[PDB]
Amino acid sequence: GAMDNVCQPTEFISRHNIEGIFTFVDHRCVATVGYQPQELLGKNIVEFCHPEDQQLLRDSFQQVVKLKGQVLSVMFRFRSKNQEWLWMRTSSQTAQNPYSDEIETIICTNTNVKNSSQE
Repeated sequence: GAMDNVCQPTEFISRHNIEGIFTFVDHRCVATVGYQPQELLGKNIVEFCHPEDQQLLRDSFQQVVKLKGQVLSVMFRFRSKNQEWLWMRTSSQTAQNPYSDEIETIICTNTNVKNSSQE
């Protein structure tokens, strides 16, 4: 997988509903998880998330939505376009507008990241 949308990732801001269905995905997502924003949009964020970790992912969304605004931080394995468990940290918090009723989740790549276009 060698796209040419952006330079390198770090974290991509993807909005979604409580379910995790991406109501928005920042174009960094292609450099981050290979999946273009549209390749994520309408998709359940956790569907990519490792099963055993989806419970934690959804949990976060359940907390941000419960506390309406309060940000959540959860690390999960995002099966990216490379078909690899991309460990990420989510910054889930009720989106701004008009997706206020949604949840702005900033998926940031973990592990070592300096001059690598992956993670």
